[PDB]
Amino acid sequence: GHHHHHHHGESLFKGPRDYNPISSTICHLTNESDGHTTSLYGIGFGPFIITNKHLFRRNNGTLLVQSLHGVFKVKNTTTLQQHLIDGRDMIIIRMPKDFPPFPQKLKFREPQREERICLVTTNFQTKSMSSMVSDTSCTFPSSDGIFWKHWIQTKDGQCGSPLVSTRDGFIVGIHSASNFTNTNNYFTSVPKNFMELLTNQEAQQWVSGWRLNADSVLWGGHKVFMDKP
Amino acid sequence: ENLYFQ
Amino acid sequence: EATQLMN
Repeated sequence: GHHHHHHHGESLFKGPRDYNPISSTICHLTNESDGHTTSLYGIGFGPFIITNKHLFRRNNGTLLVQSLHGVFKVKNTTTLQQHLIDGRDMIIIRMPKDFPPFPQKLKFREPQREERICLVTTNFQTKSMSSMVSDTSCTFPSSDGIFWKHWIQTKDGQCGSPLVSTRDGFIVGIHSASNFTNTNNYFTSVPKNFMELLTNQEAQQWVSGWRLNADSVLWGGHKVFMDKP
Repeated sequence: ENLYFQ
Repeated sequence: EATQLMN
């Protein structure tokens, strides 16, 4: 809608960016437990998969993990080591040694007010998984900065997908939720010093068997329900 | 506002 | 088909 004028060459929108290094690390996760099944996405980094804490509403079954290297199944989710991100819908799963690790080239940082972001995903139904990038939205913190607002259309099942800065290609958060009318979307922001956490074992606090115990939670100033209506 | 995990 | 990890 905007016709530019009185510009500098540097004022133009950023040119093509290769999002394949990010999409090639995305995994599709299915936690099947107690008659329920929850599916959403995660981001691989080394031996870790970064995903939504609500994946673990339940923790008493199996975890199917679809990635670039194929499909792997964790027989008992309670054996998985987990690192919780305090007060955010984010958790890090440490995969067992027999799961092929991911590279460690991705960069994560806290989002910046008003910056332009896009949502990146991977299509697994195609024989060969294919990378997907959405149109661009600006972003702002909702409250204390735990959840950030975004205006990218997302379908059910895309939680965990990375929100990426078109400015520097860094991942600034993961998709988490919407209001009841699907008119405002929210992602969970990457916390401060996240790169330190991913690369310094002293900073990690691993537990196993952890789950949520309710159908709604109060994070970042919002009450969030597990299911809509 | 109230939100729901998607 | 899914590779069953060791658990």
